[PDB]
Amino acid sequence: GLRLELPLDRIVKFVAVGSPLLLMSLAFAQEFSSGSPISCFSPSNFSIRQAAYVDSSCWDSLLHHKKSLWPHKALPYSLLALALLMYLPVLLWQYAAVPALSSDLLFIISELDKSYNRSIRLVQHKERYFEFPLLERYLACKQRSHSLVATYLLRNSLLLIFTSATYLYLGHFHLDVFFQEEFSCSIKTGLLSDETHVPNLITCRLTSLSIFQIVSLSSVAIYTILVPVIIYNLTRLCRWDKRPAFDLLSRKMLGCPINDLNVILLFLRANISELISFSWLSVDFMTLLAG
Repeated sequence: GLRLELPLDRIVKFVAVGSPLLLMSLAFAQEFSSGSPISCFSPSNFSIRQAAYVDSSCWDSLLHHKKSLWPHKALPYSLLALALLMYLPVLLWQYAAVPALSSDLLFIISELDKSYNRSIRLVQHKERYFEFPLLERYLACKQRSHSLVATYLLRNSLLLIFTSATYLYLGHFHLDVFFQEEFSCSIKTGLLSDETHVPNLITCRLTSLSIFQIVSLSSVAIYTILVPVIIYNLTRLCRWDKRPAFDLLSRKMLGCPINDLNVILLFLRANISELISFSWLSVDFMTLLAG
């Protein structure tokens, strides 16, 4: 029943994955309802099937003559790609960091409990500093590594990079097609030319500009909101974490803070409820700890 993810990262992943899916569903469920996502004012003597042909041709082309409006067609697929892009760092953390850290937390929790139990017999009263050789050798070995701190940094770095990519994509493509609801589509380009019945230019109107605007604005707003929490999570480990065995923990509590020790200390602090935290909530001393 161990908890292997910080509470903030859980809600960050949930929001970042869920929101593009919700926006994509809000766009799929409207164009199926309204029918065609584009209308065209065909001439009066175009019967019925020719009007449908004009509609389909202008929707397929999507090129304003008098310049290109391709983002309208590729909205839900581009939104769906964002879901996979957000889900990739979660998969990386799931399949690259949690197996080692799970064992590293279980072992340290068990031996911390054992050390507390051993110190209990000393409480009811110095062969204590050397009494835990494992807690010094193992912790010195892990402090010199750089194994999974890199993955923890790189997950948030990837999330920030993809957020920046979304910013660039939106601000470079969707901005130039705002407030553009109609365009002059043409079909007299290929073999249909040299045929006098069809007019030269046909006006057509997009029927889903509101969905486009709402999706763009909402996505920009939420991915703006989601940046400070990400940078806070990234910068959380930069400052040194401070709250018998805890004395030995504080003994090697110094130096550059970029190790594997900081992440396991953070996960230990976030999982303090597993071990006996009776004395943790009450922040002489031996008399109080006697009970």
